[PDB]
Amino acid sequence: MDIQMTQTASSLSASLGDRVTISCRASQYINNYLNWYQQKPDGTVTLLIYYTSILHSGVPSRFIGSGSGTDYSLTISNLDQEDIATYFCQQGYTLPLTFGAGTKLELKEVKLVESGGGLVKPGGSLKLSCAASGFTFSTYGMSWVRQTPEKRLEWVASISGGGDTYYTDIVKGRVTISRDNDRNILYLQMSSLRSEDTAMYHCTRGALVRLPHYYSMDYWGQGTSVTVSSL
Repeated sequence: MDIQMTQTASSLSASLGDRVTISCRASQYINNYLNWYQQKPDGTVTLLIYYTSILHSGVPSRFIGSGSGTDYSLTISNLDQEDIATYFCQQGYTLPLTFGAGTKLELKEVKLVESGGGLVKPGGSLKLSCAASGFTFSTYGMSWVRQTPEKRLEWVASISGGGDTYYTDIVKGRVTISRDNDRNILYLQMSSLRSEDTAMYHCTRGALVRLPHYYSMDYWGQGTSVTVSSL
């Protein structure tokens, strides 16, 4: 069964300079294959920590990731204005990749550009594009990740450099991930869209962490919006 990631708190209140720890629990063993992401108030998502404790480039040592088994934590010391954001944990141990619901913090070269979103009625269709630059697009795995209006992150699909495809169950047979390695574009053709497919759709780059199938999503595009409504 799917691994459920639980962030018990949805927001934590603190003062500048404080130390705060965000908890994240996995419903089963994930072999420390835990990633942390940061979403600024304007919606920008970046990779913060991967493999439980390894910092992404550009992330200061004020962020400490820790844990094992099913209990993991993100400790931020000397809280700064730039840390006011939402933090998501994500297991990369088995498919489907699953995210926690996020915990907000409140006070007391690589380019990815999405397009093709829009408004459709149920049963409609769209095709999303993701233009990549600043790296060798053909050697990297790529994914689509959507954020619902409830702010939940849901992995949609992944594609290897060679073209192998993987989907989350609820979109199988209704979306198709594909890539053009000459023009460096990632695609997602959507069909028979349902109201619950309404979300902001991000394309992400998969960086290999550990063989054979452990990846982090080290770079995120700004996203393109899909709205499916009967009105």
